[PDB]
Amino acid sequence: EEIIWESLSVDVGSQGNPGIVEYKGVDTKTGEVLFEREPIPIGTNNMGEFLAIVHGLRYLKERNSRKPIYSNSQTAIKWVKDKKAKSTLVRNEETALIWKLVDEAEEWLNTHTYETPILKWQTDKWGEIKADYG
DNA sequence: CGCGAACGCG
DNA sequence: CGCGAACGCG
Ligand SMILES: [Mg+2]
Repeated sequence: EEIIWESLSVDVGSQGNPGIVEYKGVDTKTGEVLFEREPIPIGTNNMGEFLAIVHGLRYLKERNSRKPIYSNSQTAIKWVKDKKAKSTLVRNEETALIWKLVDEAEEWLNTHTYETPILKWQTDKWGEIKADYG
């Protein structure tokens, strides 16, 4: 399998797991930051990766782009394809925001179609994903 | 740590 | 028994 350079790559910046979650989507070729989510006070890395892919799908759909999305998270890719985020994170006041976003992302997936291929970034083959926070 | 995948009680 | 409940990464 070869890299598709005309694509969007996403990744999460965590401060702990669970912990603060942010994410962004970048042009795989140029590194241009296409969208970002400001720090969510608490969530899991998996939840953040799920949100990042869905944000990417919504971004690409709005722009009518056929570019694929790369994620390094096999778990998040499965959740998006299942249209179900199987997170174990407790639902309380503290986690209310991350769960609101996850629930809304699920709702989006269950009420829309999309053409974007969702591909696994292979770090062992290709190095860091372009959206890595470093 | 959180994920998916791989014992004990009825 | 046997059906659920309870390691390997990144
Ligand atoms: Mg990540």
